[PDB]
Amino acid sequence: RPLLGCIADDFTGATDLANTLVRNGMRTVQTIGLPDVGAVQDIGEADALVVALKSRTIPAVEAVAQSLAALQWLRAQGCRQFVFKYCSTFDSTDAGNIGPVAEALLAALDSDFTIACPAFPENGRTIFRGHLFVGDALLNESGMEHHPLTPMTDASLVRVLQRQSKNKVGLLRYDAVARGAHATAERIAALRSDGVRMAIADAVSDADLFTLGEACANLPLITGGSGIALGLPENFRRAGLLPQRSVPAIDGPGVVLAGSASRATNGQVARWLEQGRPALRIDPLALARGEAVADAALAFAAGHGEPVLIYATSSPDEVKAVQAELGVERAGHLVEQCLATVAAGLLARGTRRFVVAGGETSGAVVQALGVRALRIGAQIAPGVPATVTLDAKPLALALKSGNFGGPDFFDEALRQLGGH
Ligand SMILES: Nc1ncnc2c1ncn2[C@@H]1O[C@H](COP(=O)(O)OP(=O)(O)O)[C@@H](O)[C@H]1O
Repeated sequence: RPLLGCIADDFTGATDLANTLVRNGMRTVQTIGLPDVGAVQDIGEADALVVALKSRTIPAVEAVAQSLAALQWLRAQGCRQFVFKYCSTFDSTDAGNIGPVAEALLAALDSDFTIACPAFPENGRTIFRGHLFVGDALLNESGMEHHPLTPMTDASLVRVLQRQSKNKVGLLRYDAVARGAHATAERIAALRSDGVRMAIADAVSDADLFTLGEACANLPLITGGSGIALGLPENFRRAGLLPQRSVPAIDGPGVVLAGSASRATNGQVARWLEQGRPALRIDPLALARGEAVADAALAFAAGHGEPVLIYATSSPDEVKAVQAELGVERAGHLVEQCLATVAAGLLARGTRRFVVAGGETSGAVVQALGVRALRIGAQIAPGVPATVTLDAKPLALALKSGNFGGPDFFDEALRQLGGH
């Protein structure tokens, strides 16, 4: 039976986590929400299950409800330990949802403690004295202070998490972690005795992540980004529970759908345009006026024999202007809906390869495509695997978290997903 059950707050994050688990020796299946029985095939044969939710920015009560339903489903499949997966940049607001979901999951597991560790050195995220760094910049000087939905203006994760948590948030500091697994486990026992119910965990290296994983072998719930999962397969191997343990190219029409406003995604769009590749920009203000923007994007894609880029990707100043006119949630949802409609339309027209930039964007698109589950293929860039659906004629998807990938990612992804 499956050993590890994971709940991810966005669809790109689900693939990121599953990639890390597969690469470290756990057969993993990603489900899009909860599958009907037995709509997903060789699922009781997985070592790990990753449930993808679109719950990062919905109301906290709904995020909790969806997360509790996923937890029960995972328990019923036989899972022994659980991971709550959120963004390595801690994407949230004072209203949630990292705090409300983690605390709800702890209560439902009857556990009095977990860690919260979004560190991801491979993608430049480290944590020191509870403060999150992106490269050598604090979170709030990294570009995340300009995220369209969850601007992060405070790098102190203890303070940030405490604001969205009812119970005591503490710190598992780098100097304990540096001393190895036994010392870390001892410090966790001390934090619990101190009344800490959730601790931000420092991690300045992949070595620290493996130390944390081993120290937390005995916790029902672990929370963080994909990095905190690095060492979990080794725990099960050591315990004698898991033995020591691809995907085909899919040819056909492709498309790139970009709803992230990140610097990385801006750079990826600019590169596409630099190379003279066909692209159409989505104006949120046209969507709000009810102009036929999705139809135009479909027509644009249909007239091209090569993949096109449909993008709303814009500068922070441009996003701010749109939001002042329409509202943050309304603008964000119009764009998501548009890209999702374009994806559904393209699916009907035979498109088989989809590269999607943005977490929420991927949630919208993949739900509109009707995907029930994904098989995890090879890593394209840190945090971003190629994936395929389980249909007789599969779809190939690359769901790129907004901050991930190099400048050339769109082309790299299209090529790894398959041929023309
Ligand atoms: N030009 C724009 N104006 C307003 N909102 C936008 C614009 N472009 C993108 N957005 C919205 O910003 C949000 C980006 O979130 P997401 O897709 O999760 O990206 P990321 O992975 O970078 O966090 C989406 O709701 C998207 O629709």
